[PDB]
Amino acid sequence: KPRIPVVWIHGLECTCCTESFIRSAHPLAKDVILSLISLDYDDTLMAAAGTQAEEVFEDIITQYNGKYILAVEGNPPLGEQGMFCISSGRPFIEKLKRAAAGASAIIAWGTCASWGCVQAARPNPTQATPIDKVITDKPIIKVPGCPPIPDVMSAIITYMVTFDRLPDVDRMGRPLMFYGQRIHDKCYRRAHFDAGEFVQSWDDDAARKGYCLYKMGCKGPCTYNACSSTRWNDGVSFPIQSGHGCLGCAENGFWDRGSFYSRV
Amino acid sequence: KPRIPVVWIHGLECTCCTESFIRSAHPLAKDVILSLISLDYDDTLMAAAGTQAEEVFEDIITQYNGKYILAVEGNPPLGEQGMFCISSGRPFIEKLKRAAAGASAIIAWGTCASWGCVQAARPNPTQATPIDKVITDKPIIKVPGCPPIPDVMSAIITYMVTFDRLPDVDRMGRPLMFYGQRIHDKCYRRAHFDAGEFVQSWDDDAARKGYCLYKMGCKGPCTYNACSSTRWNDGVSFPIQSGHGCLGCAENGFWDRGSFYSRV
Amino acid sequence: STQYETQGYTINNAGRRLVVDPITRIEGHMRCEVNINDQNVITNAVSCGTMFRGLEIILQGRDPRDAWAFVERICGVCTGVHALASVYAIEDAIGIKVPDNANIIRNIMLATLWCHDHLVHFYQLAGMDWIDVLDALKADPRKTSELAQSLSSWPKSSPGYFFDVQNRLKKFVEGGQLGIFRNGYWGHPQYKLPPEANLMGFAHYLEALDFQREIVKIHAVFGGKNPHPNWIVGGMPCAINIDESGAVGAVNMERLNLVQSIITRTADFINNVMIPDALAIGQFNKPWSEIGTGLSDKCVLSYGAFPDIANDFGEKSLLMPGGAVINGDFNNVLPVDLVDPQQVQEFVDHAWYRYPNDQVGRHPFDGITDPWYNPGDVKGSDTNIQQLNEQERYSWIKAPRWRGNAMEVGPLARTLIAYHKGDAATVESVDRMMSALNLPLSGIQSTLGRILCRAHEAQWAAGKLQYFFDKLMTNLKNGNLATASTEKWEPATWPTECRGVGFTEAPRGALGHWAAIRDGKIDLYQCVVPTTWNASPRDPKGQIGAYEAALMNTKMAIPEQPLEILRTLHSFDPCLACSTH
Amino acid sequence: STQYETQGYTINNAGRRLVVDPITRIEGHMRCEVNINDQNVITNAVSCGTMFRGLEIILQGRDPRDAWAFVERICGVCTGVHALASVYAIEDAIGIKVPDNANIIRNIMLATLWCHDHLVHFYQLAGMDWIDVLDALKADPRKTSELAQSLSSWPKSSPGYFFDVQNRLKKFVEGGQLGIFRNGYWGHPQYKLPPEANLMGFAHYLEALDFQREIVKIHAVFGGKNPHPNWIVGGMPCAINIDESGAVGAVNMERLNLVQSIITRTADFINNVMIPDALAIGQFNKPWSEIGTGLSDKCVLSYGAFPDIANDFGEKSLLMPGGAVINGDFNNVLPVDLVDPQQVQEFVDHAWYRYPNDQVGRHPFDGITDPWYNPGDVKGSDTNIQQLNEQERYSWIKAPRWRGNAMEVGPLARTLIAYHKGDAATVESVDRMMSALNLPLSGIQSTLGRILCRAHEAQWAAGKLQYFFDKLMTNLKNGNLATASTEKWEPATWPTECRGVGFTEAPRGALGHWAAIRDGKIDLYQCVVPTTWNASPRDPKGQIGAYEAALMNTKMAIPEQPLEILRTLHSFDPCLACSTH
Ligand code: SF4
Ligand code: SF4
Ligand code: FCO
Ligand code: FCO
Ligand code: SF3
Ligand code: SF3
Ligand code: F3S
Ligand code: F3S
Ligand SMILES: [Cl-]
Ligand SMILES: [Cl-]
Ligand SMILES: [Li+]
Ligand SMILES: [Li+]
Ligand SMILES: [Mg+2]
Ligand SMILES: [Mg+2]
Ligand code: NI
Ligand code: NI
Repeated sequence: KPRIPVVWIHGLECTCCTESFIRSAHPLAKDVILSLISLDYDDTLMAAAGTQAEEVFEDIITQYNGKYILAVEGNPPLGEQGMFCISSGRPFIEKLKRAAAGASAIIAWGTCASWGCVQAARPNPTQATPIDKVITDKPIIKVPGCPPIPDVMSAIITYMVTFDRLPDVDRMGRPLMFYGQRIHDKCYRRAHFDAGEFVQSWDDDAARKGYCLYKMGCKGPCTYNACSSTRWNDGVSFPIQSGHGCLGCAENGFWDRGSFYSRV
Repeated sequence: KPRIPVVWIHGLECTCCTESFIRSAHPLAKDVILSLISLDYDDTLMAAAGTQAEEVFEDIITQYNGKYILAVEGNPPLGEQGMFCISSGRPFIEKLKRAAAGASAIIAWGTCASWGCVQAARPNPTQATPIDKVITDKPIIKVPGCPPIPDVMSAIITYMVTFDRLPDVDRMGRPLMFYGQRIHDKCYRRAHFDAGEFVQSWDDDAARKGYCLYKMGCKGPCTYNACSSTRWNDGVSFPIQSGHGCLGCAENGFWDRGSFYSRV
Repeated sequence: STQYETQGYTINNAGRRLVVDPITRIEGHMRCEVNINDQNVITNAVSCGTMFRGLEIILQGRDPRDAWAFVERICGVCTGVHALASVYAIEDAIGIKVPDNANIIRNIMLATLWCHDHLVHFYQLAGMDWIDVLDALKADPRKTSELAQSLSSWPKSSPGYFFDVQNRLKKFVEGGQLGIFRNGYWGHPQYKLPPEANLMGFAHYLEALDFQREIVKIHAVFGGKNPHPNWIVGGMPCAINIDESGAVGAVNMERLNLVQSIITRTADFINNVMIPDALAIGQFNKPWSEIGTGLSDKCVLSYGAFPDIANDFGEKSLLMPGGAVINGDFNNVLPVDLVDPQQVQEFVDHAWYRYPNDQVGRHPFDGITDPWYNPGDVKGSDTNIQQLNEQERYSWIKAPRWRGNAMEVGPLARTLIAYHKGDAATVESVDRMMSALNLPLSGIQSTLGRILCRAHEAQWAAGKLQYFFDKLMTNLKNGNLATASTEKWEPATWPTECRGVGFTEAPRGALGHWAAIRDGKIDLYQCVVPTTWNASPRDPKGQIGAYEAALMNTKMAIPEQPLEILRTLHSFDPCLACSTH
Repeated sequence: STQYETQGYTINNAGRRLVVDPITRIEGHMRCEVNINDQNVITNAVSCGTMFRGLEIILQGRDPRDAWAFVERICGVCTGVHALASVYAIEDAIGIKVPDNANIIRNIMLATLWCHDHLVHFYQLAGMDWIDVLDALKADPRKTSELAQSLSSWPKSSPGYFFDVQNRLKKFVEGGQLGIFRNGYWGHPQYKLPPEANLMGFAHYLEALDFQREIVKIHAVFGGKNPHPNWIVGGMPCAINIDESGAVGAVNMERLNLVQSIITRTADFINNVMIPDALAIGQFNKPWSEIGTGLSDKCVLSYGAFPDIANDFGEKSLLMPGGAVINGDFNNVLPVDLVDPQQVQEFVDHAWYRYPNDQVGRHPFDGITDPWYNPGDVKGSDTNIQQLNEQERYSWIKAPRWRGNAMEVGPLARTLIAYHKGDAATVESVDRMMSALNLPLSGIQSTLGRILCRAHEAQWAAGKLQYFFDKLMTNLKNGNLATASTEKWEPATWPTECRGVGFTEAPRGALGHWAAIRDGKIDLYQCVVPTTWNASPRDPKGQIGAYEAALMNTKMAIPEQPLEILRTLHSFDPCLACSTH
């Protein structure tokens, strides 16, 4: 049977969300691409460049108008008439708007597409702007995190393909399945938090016993994500398990909530 | 470069500790057997049977007297003159004592070798007895659990090979590295326990959100093991993560501490 | 010495007595003795279980909801199967019906076990009876690659790979530290593989030792851990949440994706490594299609397994057929009833137990587990068995019979029952397999046949994993998430007195747990386990069980080296902890 | 049109202009323009970074301890290297010395990234320039097996495997949904592999896509996650506990065991899949040993990396050598000083930035990032560029120079520096590689040489992973567990005004972060990143950067199909988010 067309575009970004996607353990990103979806445009991976890539973009959004999913990594800058991000000699935002207009739905991968992420941190030199403030007439599913968890990205994809529907979302457009609870409400160090058992300086005796990172600035109490349950890289670890507090990286404006080492 | 000789014997058992050992993800059990130890006797895996297996046993404990590690799975029954467990026509306890006499140290794998496990539960028909109540003049490392975590077993083996020393132990002979803390002091559902957020009956709304299993009889608060941190089967799950309370299976006498479904 | 006739055999304890104690490459503790005649042919065979723990005694007074956790520890090899039989037995006693997803997930747990257990048996337990590991050091790596590529699409076949495996084995043995290979039977004339086949099989032994760890990740997702996953009376505790807040705390789409990835890899390993290896053992060891028939052409038993209609244990529901054949009459597959007191009975006249009358067999609802270590004259002492006395009590294993008949259970038994019931997939698979070996159908009724059927079953179970997974996903797509029924969780809801049977097909054969509940506690818990059938001692009529029959009439090339005995016993996949419990 | 001479090139912008925008199979946003003469030879090349975010502006006023987390997000491909450069810079400014285990673990993080990044670049980014994916459908699976087995011991080589991969590709394209293969350059005359080598390479593309996810498990153990692991000023947050209570909460023996298992698997994949494929591309594409030389026979630069003596960044400590060569004089490897205002300087006369004097270069401690989008007299308009005007400002990339010289950085640059400094392992590796190709040493100074050196470096880094792991374990055996120095963690302990340099060799070349701290806050934070060097626009003397030079004098078979431009650009592994930050 034909696979669902997907167009994956890139604005201002670091490409962490593409890299996260290809880490997927189950299904492998290989199997997502060969068997689950038709990844019809993606600057990072496609053979064609230049005029050949422009022909792919135009052919897919025309032939599959109304029928493709648009994945967005990164975000558009409004500064300098949009020419902080140039694609085919024109502002990126024009490509975002053309791709959005034909899409059935939009996946905003990462904190960049969802909220703004690092380029939007003060003083936001480029006026980097999240997708939902530019595209106001399409369903947008926010999948935040810098980047999101690989097997969360692939589970959201498999949910959509298998169940033939968007995931149910919270009031911010995040999938309830992975963003319904806070890091701190599924954290294996919560016993230590409840007991007042805290790391006070790096590599102290508390640190060597896996005590709570709250006094080292952990933002798990105000951050919604699946890192403390699903974990990272085929379940191997997450920030807190390896001894660093949560930075808050799945939350809007997390770069500007103060030092990562200042307590909540 | 010779490998350290290991003799692995089996008393009354279910073979869950051998099975756990071969699950090891890192190092693979293959690489433990080929590169890290010389597994010179093991009834579950060895080519020789009968008189040929008796010759291997006698040859290894004689040639390597004072220099092999004895691994013990299962336990000796004192009932019926020891003939609830017969090996080469004689009580298993005789083989245990011969193997112990030549060993430099003993690893008591699992709750059976450490404490008694299921055959020692009331009314203990066979008078199944843990290794340390029979062998009283040798270092015994207890690695309890029914069975212990695969990658805990292999981590203890690699520790001993790499560091050329026994692990440091608690007052019960359990390695501090994996048995120093309780399941409940590293449980990812502790937030729910703190909040009074409990499963009250199987598959209720609380169960479907991963709430605490204390009211369903979880024995995590009185059990020392690594399940809530290292987890099981290459970090894939542990009892509580899959929705059942801890049975208490690493602790002495856990079968007889009341119904698994009665709260602590 | 004495001689008597039973089941077409002449049981003759004249001649040289051979003892094999311990039997290795099994689970748990077994002793075997034989007598051989002047042509080195076995004329007597004695099967002895050399352990006992007493789970039927320990279970008395327990809460029925806890029973599964205790009886799971009957065995860590067939881990989970006793938990399944237990929750089936308690649900049968109380009158509990579980939701479809719980039944589907239990079937996934059982099919996962069949795959894992059969794979490890083939390679780590039986394999070294057929593969001469030391002879692999003489193989040509290029000829090994050619052989492998002629048999399978499996990727891992390069000459360099086989040279690297061979070199690893060479370095391993060079210092004299042969480990599990010490004092083996290497060079015995019954090792018939060429060196290239030995190196291919050894490489696959190592690949299977690695890969088997992955299969049980399915048990970790639904059951928390393996060995010894968790279960509940009323379904499973692995609550499902796909699309709601808190799915991080439940079986969610990421957890199900992990299960799917393991299913695919499990099928690929079994279909492209173990299946071709099993067929190659058959090609190079055809005479073993005529050795170890035993009771497999006389009396075979299956209870059936894998109910596809939740809470329906009838013939239209069970995906793995049940039935009995006796007296070699495969044209009449008989129905089995585990409540009928005239069907399953256990004798103890030749076992270390007391009954008020040891000349009669007890149905398990009338079962008694009163241990009595009484070996009589064993040419040594009670603590020094030099020769078991098979005229009196000689085992910790009870003697189960079906309508008084001695039966074989396990993969070959199940294959023969499904074949003769006219199951289309089975008939076609068996006929194609025996055609490829250029052997008649009767060649399956043998030690080689037990191995071929076991491998075939691993393939069948890997297919059924996908079928069950797809059934679970269909329910989830239809919004059917339920995994537990709790209407009768509380003891106040139970009958004051009730009894039930839980049955299934474990990797080694027909399993039943019989439970009687009174006043909220276990009053009686009796287990009859597949190796109890196969490894059975004699009964009051002198009838021999499946192991003793299969060893009868067997030629030994070298009496002091029991390779033929090991081949046939290992072909049944003995689990002695299971047999004795 | 204009013509001028620079660095031995004739820069001539007469004649046909070709535009490639977007450049794909890179990180980030790049535009390339060229002019070609009547003979289809490039006479002008224009490198344009088409993105900017402004991390150097965003960092002002932040706490120096937070800076690593911000600058890590310069790039998710070379993830972690900017965090390493950052903690180095802040430690250099404040006067912090980390414990040995923290330095060893940082070296492991960097070597892990080299392995991962180089492997993905080879297959997923550059590979389809060399491998004709659709031509793999014409291969013979058995001839593919025979080819693979002639080149490698890698196990996965069976004819059935190559048939299965070929059938997966055949099914993929059968519905007309060619995905990432759509409208490619397939059948271009510069595709020279035979069908069997295309199918071998495509199978390996897929194996590498799968395998790369495992490598970064090392980052997850020590750094929590990949992409974008965590770090601290003072060391690493991954506290170690091997033998004490609470080791479950720390880097323990089980976590170290997982790292060791990934190291072995990573070396095996690189040595037996990536290395023989790189050599095979060399064997079938020898003419590309003479294409794309650019600056690689004139000016190359390495800062050096992997200090083996903790907190010692000198020549006796750095395992990957530093040095600069200019004027093609490889007999004179010059030392690099990142504080010397006369060495590293950035120019913006041809970039979208404001300086007080755009005719001079500014050392990064005097750096200015004042963005000014001013493309001037383009063909088209400022929001609809048809042709950049390379006579004025044409890029978001600043123009770094070393002592005024335009330099190439990256794997070829480092290989040349280490070779000409006499590093024994580099000399042996390079000599053996070029001997196997029957090519002169000069053949590495090319587009093919960039790819060969990158593969070399993945093997070098895999070996160093084991070395660093063993050093860490030696410390732990000696009871040396420390991972952080915290005596200068608190801002009150810092100098009121200080500055520092943090430098390393990222996968793509020489990286530096220059940081000034005043009154507890970042006063200045300037980054010069490897793709900033290589993708540089021109300077006031008209000197061209590494990409523009390497494209000069290139023949194109089909002007409308930029395969030769993509081959040379991809050989440098462009990261445009890095270049612009
Ligand atoms: S480490 Fe962070 S998320 Fe975990 S319990 Fe402490 S404050 Fe909460
Ligand atoms: S689930 Fe058990 S171990 Fe976890 S918090 Fe609740 S009671 Fe404690
Ligand atoms: N399979 C199995 Fe174990 C036995 N015999 C059970 O039941
Ligand atoms: N490698 C890499 Fe990224 C670039 N250029 C950095 O630093
Ligand atoms: Fe993930 S491209 Fe990387 S910066 Fe934070 S999400 Fe963006
Ligand atoms: Fe682990 S052999 Fe299995 S019963 Fe509990 S440990 Fe014993
Ligand atoms: S920093 Fe991000 S990756 Fe998870 S633990 Fe915190 S949301
Ligand atoms: S039952 Fe046992 S396996 Fe761990 S979670 Fe509890 S100690
Ligand atoms: Cl943000
Ligand atoms: Cl116990
Ligand atoms: Li029922
Ligand atoms: Li320093
Ligand atoms: Mg019984
Ligand atoms: Mg800069
Ligand atoms: Ni068993
Ligand atoms: Ni980069």
